[PDB]
Amino acid sequence: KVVKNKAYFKRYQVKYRRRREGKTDYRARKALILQDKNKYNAQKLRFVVRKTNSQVICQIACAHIEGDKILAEAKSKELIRYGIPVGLKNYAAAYATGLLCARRFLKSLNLDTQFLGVEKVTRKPIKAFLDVGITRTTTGNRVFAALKGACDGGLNIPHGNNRFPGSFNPEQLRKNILGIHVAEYMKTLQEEDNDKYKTHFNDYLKNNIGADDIEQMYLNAHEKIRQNPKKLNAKLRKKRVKEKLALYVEKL
Amino acid sequence: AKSKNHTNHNQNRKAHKNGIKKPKKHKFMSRKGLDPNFFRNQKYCLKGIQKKKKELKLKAKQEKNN
Amino acid sequence: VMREIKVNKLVLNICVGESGDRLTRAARVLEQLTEQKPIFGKCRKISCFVTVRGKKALEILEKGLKRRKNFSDTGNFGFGIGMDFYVHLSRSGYRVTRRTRRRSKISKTHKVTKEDAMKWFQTK
Amino acid sequence: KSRGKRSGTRYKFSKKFRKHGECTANKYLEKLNYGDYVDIVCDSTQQKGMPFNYYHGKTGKIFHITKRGVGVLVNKRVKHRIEQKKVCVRIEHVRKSRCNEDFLLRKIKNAELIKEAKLKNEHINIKRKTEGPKPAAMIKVPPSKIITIEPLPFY
RNA sequence: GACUCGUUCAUACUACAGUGGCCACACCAGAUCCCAUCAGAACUCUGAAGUUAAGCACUGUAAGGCUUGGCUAGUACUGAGGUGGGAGACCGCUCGGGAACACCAGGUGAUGAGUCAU
RNA sequence: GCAGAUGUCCAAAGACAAGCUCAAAGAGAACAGAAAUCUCUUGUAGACUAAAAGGGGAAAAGCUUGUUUGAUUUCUAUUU
RNA sequence: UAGAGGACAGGGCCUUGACCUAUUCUCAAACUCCCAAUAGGUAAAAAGGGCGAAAUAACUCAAUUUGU
Repeated sequence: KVVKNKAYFKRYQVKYRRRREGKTDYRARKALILQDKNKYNAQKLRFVVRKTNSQVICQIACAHIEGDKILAEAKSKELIRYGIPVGLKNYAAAYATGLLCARRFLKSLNLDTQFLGVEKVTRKPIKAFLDVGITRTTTGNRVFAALKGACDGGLNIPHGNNRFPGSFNPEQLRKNILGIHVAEYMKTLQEEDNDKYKTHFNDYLKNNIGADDIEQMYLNAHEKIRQNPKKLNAKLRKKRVKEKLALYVEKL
Repeated sequence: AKSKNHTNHNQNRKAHKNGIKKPKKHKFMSRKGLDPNFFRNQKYCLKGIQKKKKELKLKAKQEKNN
Repeated sequence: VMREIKVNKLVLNICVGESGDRLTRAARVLEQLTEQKPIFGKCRKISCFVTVRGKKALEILEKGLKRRKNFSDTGNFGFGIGMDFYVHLSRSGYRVTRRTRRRSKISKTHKVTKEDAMKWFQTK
Repeated sequence: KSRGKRSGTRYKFSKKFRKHGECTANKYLEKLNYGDYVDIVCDSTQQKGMPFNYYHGKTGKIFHITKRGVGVLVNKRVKHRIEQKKVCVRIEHVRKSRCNEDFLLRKIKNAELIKEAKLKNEHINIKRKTEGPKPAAMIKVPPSKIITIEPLPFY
């Protein structure tokens, strides 16, 4: 038998395009964007955090019928001009990206002076709800790193504390935000086998940043982020099939 | 004995003899079980409006009657 | 190119078909072969098996080397000793059919099929 | 003998061919206000807030809005009189009715027509026309396509 | 050229091919750390040696499907009238409405907000 | 009138979340066979969802796991 | 209901079948990809609509000036 039958194709119903591509959940999405119908013109902002395998993206989205509107956006590659030239996929990079997104959103809204966020790292503020996007929500996830970044930037994003590194460990959260967990990896790799160390953190050395410079570079990056955020139609098809038949009559 | 179980015969002309009456469609509807925390606030709004209007009218009446 | 056929997975299977004691012994010998833990089958509990990867899989396949028909049409193969060896081998990029985010299918050009499976076995 | 809630809704409450699955996320974004007209179309994928069999395909005004539901006034015929019924449904089973969209477009268009007509003090007929008999037309046709028709024989 | 969030939810799907890559996605290198399992396969974390082989994008097929139009066809069916025909089954006429399967032909997308690269 | 079903059952078969995808077929692997377990491919549901039948359901409403008791008290507008 | 073509089982290269593919005759009140006619519902402005300013609120919103 064949399961790819003509009747099978006739009766097949396709998923949504985004579900087919695996981009969106479409259940989490509508639970995130659904607002009480009593509340007219209630925006219900969504803090979208995505992570490619090169850098992380944070944006502020509001759902509209014609399509989402993006009010702010920040990429980890923006950290080059803020002094983080390497490790743009890091927990610290995600925190910095969330901080940048929050600060730039508030600057666009002219609310920096009214919502200073926090200093260094340990009226009602803007409300946004975190969008994870297919990633599994394990404890110690860069999505929650970016959430903490935005929270420190001054946005009110509701969250628990079980998903920070350690089920609560504020010290571990601080060191992961500052990238200490990468510094310790650098130290242990260098101390155990230097060759693997230099083949792993190759661009770190090319950037001339060491295990002891990571924390300071992330601190000054945070402070400077804060202070300045072709087709072929039927005629050609017929001609081509005719010529293909003519060629085939002799070739095969 | 066996009886006629059911029929809708003559029911339509019975209905149309006095016409198919329509609902009265009053201007205002009771808000008894509707949207609390909204209609309570509306009560507060109306009280504030009435208080302002009444105090202004009382001021005018007192200043005109001396 | 990165089209070389690697060993994606090697599975050792022990199907006793009864309760413990012998099942526990089978789990223990699977432990000795691979320090990683085994899992048991159905409990309608009848069999134990383990999944290995990488250098351990390669060396266990070499140990089990001690027939050019038992290759599957999907480019996998296996044999027996008592224990069943079954190796599922695939090219690079098999992640795209297993990860959650943008899960899709590889093309049949990228699939391994039986001819390349046999050639890979002969070469190795 | 059998008069359950969903009796007789085998086809009415079934999803269309290749139209299965939950509602789109964009359905949750539609705006509803008090007193506007709305269509009650039951969506079988959502079981709570499901309207009764009778009200599928009816239209009514909003009299109540809740966080995920809506109350709509529907006229139902009961023998010798029409009577109002307050049906409460979830927002998946309700849809902004277009029963008056032509009326709203006519309102705005007639407003901006009357504005300029009064500006030029020209008296204009604004009511709809219910166009009937056409005028005489002095139509040309070359004799190359006046073809003669005869009733056909039987075969 | 590309990416994120969407809309439409097959013109968007499926199969088999061809072409394409600098930042771009991605495959990919690892498992100290958060985390995760029988299995670092997946998930999570840390990277940047390699590669367009794959995912992805574009195109192709007397491709299947889908879609639009035509045609089936004023056919089938049907509202109203008949002291119409016919033994009946059924079938005309008058005032009106009007399909479907199949077949044929074209097509295989469009688009909102934001962003990156040049 | 026709084909049936009800007077039950469930601390989970209720609640929430997460992860996963089912029936079946094909090919392959000591014992091992038409069926026992494992691997791959295809798989719009052809499984499952307490029961009759009909609707609904695929990153679920199904399977597994974790935590739970919203199967709680009170009162409205109402539908059949 | 019938044949037509094509790589698992049985016997003596052959047959029987199964199976697959494309067809073929004929059906459904408790079948449906499609789908009428008739029947049904809502709307077609003045106690209202549109457009603004000012007030009120304990509601809503990040907003004592967002919205309602």
